[PDB]
Amino acid sequence: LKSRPENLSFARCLNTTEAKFWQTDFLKRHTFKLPLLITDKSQSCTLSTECDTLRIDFGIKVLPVKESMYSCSDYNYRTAIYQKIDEYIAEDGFLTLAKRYVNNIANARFLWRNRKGAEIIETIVTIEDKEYPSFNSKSFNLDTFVEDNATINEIAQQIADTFAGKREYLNIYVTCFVKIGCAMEVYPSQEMTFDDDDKGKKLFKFEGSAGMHSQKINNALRTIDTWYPDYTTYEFPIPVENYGAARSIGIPFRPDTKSFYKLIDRMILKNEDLPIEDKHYVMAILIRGGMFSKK
Amino acid sequence: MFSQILIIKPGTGISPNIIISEDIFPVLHSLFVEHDKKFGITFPAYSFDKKGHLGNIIEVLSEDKEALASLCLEEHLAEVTDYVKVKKEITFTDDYVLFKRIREENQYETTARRMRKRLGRPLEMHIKKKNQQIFCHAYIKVKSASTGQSYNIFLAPTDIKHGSFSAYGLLR
Amino acid sequence: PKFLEKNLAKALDKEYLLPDINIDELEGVDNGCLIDEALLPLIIDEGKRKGEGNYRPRHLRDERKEETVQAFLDKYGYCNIPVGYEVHHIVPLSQGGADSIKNMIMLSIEHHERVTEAHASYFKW
Amino acid sequence: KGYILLEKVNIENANAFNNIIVGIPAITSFLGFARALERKLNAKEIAIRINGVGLEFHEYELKGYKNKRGQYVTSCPLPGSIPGQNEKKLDAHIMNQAYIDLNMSFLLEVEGPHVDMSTCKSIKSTMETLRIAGGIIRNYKKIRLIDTLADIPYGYFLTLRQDNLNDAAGDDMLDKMIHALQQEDTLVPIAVGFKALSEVGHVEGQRDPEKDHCFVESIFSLGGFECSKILEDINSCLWRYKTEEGLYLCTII
RNA sequence: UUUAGAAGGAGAAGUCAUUUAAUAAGGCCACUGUUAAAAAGUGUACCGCCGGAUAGGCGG
Repeated sequence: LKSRPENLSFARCLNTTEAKFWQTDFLKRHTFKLPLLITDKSQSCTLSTECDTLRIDFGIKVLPVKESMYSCSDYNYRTAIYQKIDEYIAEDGFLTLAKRYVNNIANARFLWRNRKGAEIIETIVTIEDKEYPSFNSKSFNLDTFVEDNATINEIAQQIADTFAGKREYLNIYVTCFVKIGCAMEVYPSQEMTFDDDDKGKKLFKFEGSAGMHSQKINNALRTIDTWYPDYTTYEFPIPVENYGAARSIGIPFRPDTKSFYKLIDRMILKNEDLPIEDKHYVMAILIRGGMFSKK
Repeated sequence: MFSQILIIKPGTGISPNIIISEDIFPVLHSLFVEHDKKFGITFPAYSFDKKGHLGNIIEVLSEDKEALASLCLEEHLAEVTDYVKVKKEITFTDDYVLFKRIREENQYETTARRMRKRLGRPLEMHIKKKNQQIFCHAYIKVKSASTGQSYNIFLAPTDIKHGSFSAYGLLR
Repeated sequence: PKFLEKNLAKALDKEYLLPDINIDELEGVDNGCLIDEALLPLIIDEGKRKGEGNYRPRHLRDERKEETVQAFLDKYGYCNIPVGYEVHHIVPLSQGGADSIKNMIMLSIEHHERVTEAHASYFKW
Repeated sequence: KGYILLEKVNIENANAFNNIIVGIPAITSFLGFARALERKLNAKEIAIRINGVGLEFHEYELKGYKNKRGQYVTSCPLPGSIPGQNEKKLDAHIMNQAYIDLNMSFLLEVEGPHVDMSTCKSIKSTMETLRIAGGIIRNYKKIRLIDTLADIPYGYFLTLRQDNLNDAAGDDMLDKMIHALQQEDTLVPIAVGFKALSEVGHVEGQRDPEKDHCFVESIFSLGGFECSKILEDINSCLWRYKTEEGLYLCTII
């Protein structure tokens, strides 16, 4: 082994669908839905002065990490990284990362601005038509990851065993209820504009109702990195990225030696061991996927 | 000058000025109306650059320590503690920057309103550019409780360390 | 060497374009600053009309000189660029514009953005 | 020591004709210009001395046109009254001449105590009074100090090529020039200096009655062009004066 | 201090007349485009009052 190969890439191990919004009364919410439409002129979205609760439905598919390696020109490099994944599964079965991701489901981080100031936020997780007891997501703060909730543990266990290749796949469907005043504004994600003269803000429709991009929801789920070198200075988790960038704070949290590129080079090419927290970060980026070729 | 520090938490996925305009600033305004406008506001991380930014930190200011302590900010901001952090200490300080509401706001539409009460192009143009000078500063969206009108309070820093505050904690 | 012979192509590459409008006569410009929004299509069209086909590569372009900006500000009595404004070249320097007082205009940041976006769209920057 | 660049000077009607050559002026013309600039600066007590010159061509136009057969035809100014026995007549004799317009940048190698921007400004205030090879300096972009070969703007330096001339087919020196030029199309002949035709002395009619005098023949050689992006040592283009027992020579060392 | 120093190139003008470019033709065979992205930026203001006021200030 001498360098990253000329092509190297990983498919998303944690696939996420787009989200479709729905509208409900909160009492009898378990039996009723209306499609939430978008209003033109700058577009905006609100509940229809009658219902007091939006609903969000979206799906997750988990794939085994060992099989997600999409292309790799060096057979020796493929063999080495497969072996290192087996080694990591021997250290722990991805369970810590799975618990962090399931926390980022339970804490309703995926709501983004829609989380702000809602009266109640209930979240339901469905797996193979088993429906799990609803998370009172208000009880989870955004700064700490809960290790001991039995529902989180069971979901995280099934996700972790899926990452380890003890399952072929795991289809997870998520449902969320957010209770807000009768015509409180709702914030679906915006579309890009390609410098058309109609620069006015446009909102993402999905099947003609409002929706959120899959990017936003996945990036919310990826907010699990607390291992970056001076976390003690800032204490907030960042979205996992190759340089640990963030869109709110311009300073990248992982330039140079703690970057993904350097840590992979050290782990694979030099065959160095490294701390468990940085191993978690490396496998978290393998879960994310990317291109990791030679520069 | 006594002071207490409010920090908007980074990494929440919400622009800090949204938390200011919707949660912190109306609560502070309510307290200042309730407690006779004794208090100021300052923005330690303020920077002007090309467009004014408040930064993620607010400090409430007071001439009296017990007056500021009586506001009990930790108890009123409780339900927003997922993204608003309150420092437990009150600090005396000789270093602070007061801010003022900018002495012109929207002369364009205000003059249109006044002609509806009572534009010539050179007037309209100059007022347009006076507006565009104002619009580069920092600003907070406010909806008036007493009238329901929604408007942007434009803010500017000043070196004047003492004087009477407004209902929004700005130097009058 | 024959490639170093003077020719009209080389000579025109060292002569520079100016706009035809006068910022001292446009109603809606005062003290060198665009005061009326309504003239923006004229400034955009002047940039377009002059710029077409007159691309200059970077080593042949005019340098933007702080002396030119200062002399522009001096003509209208500013010490500095006023708060919230930027000095713009009516004909872009990449498209033949001279770095001269006669080519400058001062715009508000949002109007500057709009004109810049229009010219970038037209010249395919 | 230091290096001053005179950047993109425009010269009108440089004297283009030498006894054997039409085109690029004699090298001695440029170095004598540099010496005149030294004398002008020294007379102001700036005390600079200029030990060598680097000549970089950017544009040229020989005063003339191309025949359909591609050859140039040289222009003349209509001559005015020439002194001597026939000076009164309205029509005056036409002698051999040619004129070239140049766009050129001069590298100077300089000694001085205060080599800085003030002496650049002094060169700026001085250079307006001088000529280059009898040509008039119309314009120039800038005068500045430089430190590295990355500072020179893109152009082509002229350098000596004695090697190619000596290595040419050995029949005769004029045949060596002819064969070299016929083998190496990018090289050009140039006038380099002067050979004493008589021993140093004083004679009647001198420009100055008190500085020692020689009759001379022009010396010619072969030179060639090097891109400034391709130069490696700055010294490879610095023309300097040399004297050898009756040879008066520009050369590169 | 430079093959130094100096230069008015000028006036005027019929290019015209005429014309068959045609005849003929296999472009074909094979193929993995591919992994990964917060659209942000509070987009934005409002309605009155004092002031002859275009000037210049105000509350919400």
